[PDB]
Amino acid sequence: PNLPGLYFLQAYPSEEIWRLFVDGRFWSKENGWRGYESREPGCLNAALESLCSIALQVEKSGEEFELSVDLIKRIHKKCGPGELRTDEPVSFGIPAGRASIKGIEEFLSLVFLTEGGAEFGPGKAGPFGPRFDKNYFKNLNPEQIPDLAKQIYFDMCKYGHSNTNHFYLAVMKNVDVYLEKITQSYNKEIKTAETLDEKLKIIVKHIRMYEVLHPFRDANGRTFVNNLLNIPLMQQGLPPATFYEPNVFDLYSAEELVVVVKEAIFNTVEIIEQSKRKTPITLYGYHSSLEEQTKFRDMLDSPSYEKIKHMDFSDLNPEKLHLKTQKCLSSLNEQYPLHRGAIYLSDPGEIKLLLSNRNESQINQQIEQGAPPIYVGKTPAHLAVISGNMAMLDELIAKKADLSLQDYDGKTALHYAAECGNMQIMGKILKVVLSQEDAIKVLNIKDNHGKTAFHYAAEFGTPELISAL
Amino acid sequence: PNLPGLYFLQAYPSEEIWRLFVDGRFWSKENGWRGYESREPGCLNAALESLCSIALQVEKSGEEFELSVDLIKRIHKKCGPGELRTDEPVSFGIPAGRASIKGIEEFLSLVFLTEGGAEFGPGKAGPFGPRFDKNYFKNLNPEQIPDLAKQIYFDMCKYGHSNTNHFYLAVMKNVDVYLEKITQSYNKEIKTAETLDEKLKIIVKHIRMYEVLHPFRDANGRTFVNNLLNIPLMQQGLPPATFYEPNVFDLYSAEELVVVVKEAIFNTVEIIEQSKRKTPITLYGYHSSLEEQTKFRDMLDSPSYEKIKHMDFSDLNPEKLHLKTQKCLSSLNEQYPLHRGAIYLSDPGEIKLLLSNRNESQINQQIEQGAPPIYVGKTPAHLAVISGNMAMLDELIAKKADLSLQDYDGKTALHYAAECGNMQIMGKILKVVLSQEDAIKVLNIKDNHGKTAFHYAAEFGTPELISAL
Ligand SMILES: Nc1ccn([C@@H]2O[C@H](COP(=O)(O)O)[C@@H](O)[C@H]2O)c(=O)n1
Ligand SMILES: Nc1ccn([C@@H]2O[C@H](COP(=O)(O)O)[C@@H](O)[C@H]2O)c(=O)n1
Ligand SMILES: C[N+](C)(C)CCOP(=O)(O)O
Ligand SMILES: C[N+](C)(C)CCOP(=O)(O)O
Repeated sequence: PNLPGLYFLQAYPSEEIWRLFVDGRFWSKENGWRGYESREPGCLNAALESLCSIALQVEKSGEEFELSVDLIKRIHKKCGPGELRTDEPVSFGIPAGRASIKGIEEFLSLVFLTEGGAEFGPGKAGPFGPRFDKNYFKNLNPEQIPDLAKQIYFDMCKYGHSNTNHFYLAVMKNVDVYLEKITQSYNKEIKTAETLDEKLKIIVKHIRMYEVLHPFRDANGRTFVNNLLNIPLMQQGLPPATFYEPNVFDLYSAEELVVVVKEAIFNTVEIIEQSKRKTPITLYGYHSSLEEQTKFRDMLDSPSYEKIKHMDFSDLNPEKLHLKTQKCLSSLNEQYPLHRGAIYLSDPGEIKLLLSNRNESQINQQIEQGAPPIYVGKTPAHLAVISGNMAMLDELIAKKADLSLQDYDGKTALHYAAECGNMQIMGKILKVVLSQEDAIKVLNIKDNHGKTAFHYAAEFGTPELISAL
Repeated sequence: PNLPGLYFLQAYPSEEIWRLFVDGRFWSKENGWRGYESREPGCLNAALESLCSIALQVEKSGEEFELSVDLIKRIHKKCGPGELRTDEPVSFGIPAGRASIKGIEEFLSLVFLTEGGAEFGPGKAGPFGPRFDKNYFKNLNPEQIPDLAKQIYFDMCKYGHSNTNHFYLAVMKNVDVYLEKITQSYNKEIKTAETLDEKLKIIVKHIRMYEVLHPFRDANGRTFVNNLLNIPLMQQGLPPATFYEPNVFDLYSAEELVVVVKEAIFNTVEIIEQSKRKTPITLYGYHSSLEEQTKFRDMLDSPSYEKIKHMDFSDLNPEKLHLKTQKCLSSLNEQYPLHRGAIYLSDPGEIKLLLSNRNESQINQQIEQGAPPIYVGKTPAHLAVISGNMAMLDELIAKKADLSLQDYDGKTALHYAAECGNMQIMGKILKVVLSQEDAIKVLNIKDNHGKTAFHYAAEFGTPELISAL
């Protein structure tokens, strides 16, 4: 098999297939996939048809898989206008939450960004694109890049974790040349890499450079991360990626992106395992209603996906394929164990064992920049609340965790409980909060938007439409 | 047609048919019907098969409908053991919430309760039945009944609205005789009654006496109120009854029971109208999930119900049938308008018109004993919260309603928001509560169980099973 990982695409539950396109950050607030589909009707099926039809295209070819700009252009056309930008300006903002100091350093060092005329710096959105107060690619002394990357990062934080102050204007000179150059470097380097980790590092390093060069007018994310990225992953015999936040392939470093991709691959493994074990899938605090599933099942239309669901992987060992991805993802195990536990662990006994002998600093630990986005500035408590992890929240409350701690968005465990509409988790926190003398001060905590937990609670489930009801 | 009201049984939406058996008080907390079915598996279908098979039995008979003890016994057998109690003791407790001063007066005046040896009074549950501190049927001076009925009622309140202090031990002498006597009185009196209101008064008066004489060892409620009661209602060309609390046919008066039955008939009219208008049915704060409906549709098994759904009422005018029930229920219109509005009204404009020119005493009005059970001791605010009436709660908040007022169970609008798990209504109340100086005092309000709103919120959706999860 040219793409042995296609086995995991087949194992992926049909009724949850949208999860490899819809960012996990949206699930709880937008009825899983519904909000993503309403923004661009037809976009889920087109993205699924694009992935499956091109993966089937590579598999049905004797020759060994080689990345090409024709491959990329076909992927863009399918996600839809098939052609590259020439002179067209493309820009976007980047919040602190989608950045890292090591990531900023690397981005400033991309020679094609300096020669291509790309711009990056602090500023404001203007009538025809960003109005830069500064552009870091103007007179950039390469010696100053480590110190400037620290400054840019602290400046992005000053504005707010989820707020956009920094803008990026892509390259407008020789996009076709850079596209071909990135492709050549990939094909040369991938052949060099011997281990799976080396391969992953090469893949993420190239996907990042493809994203940063924003070659298309639209759909760069879906093209490169939700499609392209999954092909070399499957080539390696790995599952495709289910992301919480895929929009990190600009200001994150290649090293930190390996971790981001591994966590995304782990999500797919949890999705498959839960479905196989007849367990109700609960990842990122989202429980799909039967109405949501039936609406998706009736909406689903992808012939190339149907061919993969009935594909013959009899001449392939699923056990060796399973043991290989388990070994590859084992690097995830000893990093922010309380945080990962609050996301993945549901067994009361495993949770109790994990929280044993842990101190006040470990239970209240807020992860710093560089970790995959969901962790940054968050306590295990914030993470239990967003994941619906009642067993973890109970253990944390028993461990005397501080529930008034605000994350980098100014949000407490109470703001997320209100935002997710969880009455039970909200009740547990409020029972705790009111048993302490500063109860009223804690309830009145305003986040970065000057909003209280009860302001969000008051807006929970409020229609997105102009309706009297 | 012998039972023209059968037309309304046909109009009743199949997927909501359980609503004429499951008390509206359970809906929000027990996933509509699920909790009722789990207490006695098979009990919903048996009750539906009993109603439809006997109604079909009366319709398929030339002779005019006459109540008989054979009819009653057949109904009991079908709800299941078909036979009457002889010597067997049957007892139950009655809380203040299921009583009225006028109702207590009438009950003490039932001559068959004195001669039959029934007991009623304050007390405690004992190993073999109640342990009476007093029995009002011992040396009852009929002159003292109005003053004693007031005392009994105030004593039942002292214990708590939803708490049981008063016990009733049914008749153990000549049940067969009283059953026949109640039946004869009914058949004689119904022929006397000329108007629909007179007929209703006779029906409720007799159903009450049948309930109070508890002739069966089990299922007296279902037999007499969910089955028997619906036959003369349909005979009159009226819809069957959908109740919030049917367990009022012991200590409520015949006059107050006409109102209880009219409100129950109005519920059926709202159910039918909402289904006909493709409106999602929301009565008593319960919105059925598609899983709940499909589980009920697959569980539903009643051949006699199937015959009624395809029955031919072509030789009957549905318009005259509709205009007659509208006239009959119009008595409901000018009683506790803010309360009924909080239950039934969803249109922002109608609600705003209704709350115009209303004072502080009208907006904060708590209904007294005698009204149908859902109203007693409740403000329009408590009622909006239990009904999910967001448009009414907004109007009430704008009208400066007091949200800290506790009902006869010691519960505030906040306790019901927590109990119903409504994040949005909870948020609205908390935004209000925190903007006032005594915020903390309001949140810490304990009901009759010494429980806070957040104690209930912490227990919302907690499993009823021994499960680790
Ligand atoms: N319908 C869509 C399409 C894209 N997106 C957002 O855009 C990201 C990918 O960017 P592209 O538009 O470049 O494909 C997604 O991860 C998601 O955050 C969305 O939110 N709804
Ligand atoms: N399965 C059942 C059957 C009856 N009930 C309760 O009993 C009442 C009727 O009493 P019976 O058992 O006499 O029929 C119902 O209105 C309801 O409150 C219940 O809660 N669950
Ligand atoms: C959000 N993003 C910066 C990762 C991709 C946006 O791509 P595009 O839609 O501008 O082409
Ligand atoms: C609850 N109730 C008093 C109206 C009826 C109980 O009847 P039963 O179940 O004791 O026969």
